[PDB]
Amino acid sequence: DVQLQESGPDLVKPSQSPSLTCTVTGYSITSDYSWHWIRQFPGDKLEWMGYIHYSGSTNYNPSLKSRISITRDTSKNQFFLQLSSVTIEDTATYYCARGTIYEGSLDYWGQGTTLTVSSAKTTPPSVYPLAPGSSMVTLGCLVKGYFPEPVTVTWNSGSLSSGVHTFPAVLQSDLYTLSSSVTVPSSTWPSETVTCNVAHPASSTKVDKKIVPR
Amino acid sequence: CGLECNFG
Amino acid sequence: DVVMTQTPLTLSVTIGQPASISCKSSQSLLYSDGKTYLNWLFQRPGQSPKRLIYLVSKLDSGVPDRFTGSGSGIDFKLKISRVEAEDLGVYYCVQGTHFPQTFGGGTKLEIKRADAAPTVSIFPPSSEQLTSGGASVVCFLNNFYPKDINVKWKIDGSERQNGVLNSWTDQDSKDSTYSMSSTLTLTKDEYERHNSYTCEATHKTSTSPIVKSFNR
Repeated sequence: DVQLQESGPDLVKPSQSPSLTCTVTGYSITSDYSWHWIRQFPGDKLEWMGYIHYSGSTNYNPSLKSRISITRDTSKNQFFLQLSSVTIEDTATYYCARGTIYEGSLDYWGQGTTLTVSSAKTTPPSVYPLAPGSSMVTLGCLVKGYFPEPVTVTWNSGSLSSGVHTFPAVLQSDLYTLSSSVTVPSSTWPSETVTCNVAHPASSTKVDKKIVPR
Repeated sequence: CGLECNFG
Repeated sequence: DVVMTQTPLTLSVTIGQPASISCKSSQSLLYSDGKTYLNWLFQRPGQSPKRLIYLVSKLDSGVPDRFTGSGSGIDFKLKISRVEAEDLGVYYCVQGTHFPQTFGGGTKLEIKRADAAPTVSIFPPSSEQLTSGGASVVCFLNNFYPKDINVKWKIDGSERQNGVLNSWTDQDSKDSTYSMSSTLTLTKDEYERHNSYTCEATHKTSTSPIVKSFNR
């Protein structure tokens, strides 16, 4: 078939000018179609950015006419998206696509690349235990103030997955914070040891926090 | 312009 | 830019039942060449998009016949005869007629489930956190349906508004439920200034809020 793969930097600092690459295999970017870029913001809002025609012609979204540019390399069979003087609002998942003028649509999509824009420094998380005061018992784990993503949260080194609810990270002051809960039998708590396992490979940190009754 | 400025 | 309005925002469906997503445009999508360039896009969470329909009603290669598209001028409609698990995700109506190319907001397609009351768990800030000078109270709202929910933080019987941050899970692959995490972050100075901390959740399962508290 025809497939498209996106590549580039995951993380970029504001006011910089990064570039994404779309590698295409199974068809020549020089024969017929148009070749597009689309971004998906948080909230999953999608915006068409522009395209490079098989002839080499380009056209962009009027709201991005001057801030961006699209180029191509015929020898490598690749096309590029050039961001310029980037901001944190440019944080999105960037997709490349093939487009038909006959069908007026994008027929093939790539598995996009997430490009996050932040000035925050690589900081490891603080790991906090959550225990109740006074049937089933729910314990918790708070990972506070880490950058960048991802974080791996595990319960009992990988032994518990049945009651585990791990929540998406939310932004504090330029820093990420996620929660995880685990619901267990009262016969196993505090009778047996329950440990929250946290890893943040970006800062190269592994923290284990055993929950203790209050 | 429409369709052509979208794919043309 | 032609605005594309989808109806509804979220759609609840029992497996095997029919469903309909409507799309309305601010301008007619009929082009001067006599064609209407409206397309339907499908996407699962974490997965990339995929074209489902193009030109109003033409199905893509692997698309099952259970999907049908219709409409003209400004009104368009995607219908599923019977919904399978492989259909769960968000659907977008996308137009290619006018410059620039625009997408609809999206319609969330979720499984219809029996009403579920949230399991509420409240947690005082850890001793370890207080040693840093920071203090955050965590309230867990687990296993509830539907996802329509409002949490309220109450300090000594008064509403707290600033410093609260919320996080939602997607629908569970197992029991088709939702879960929510709510945190209230303050300073140690402020946390030790008050005695009773409560989180109040408002759901459809009860006309009265579900209150979970702790005193210092």
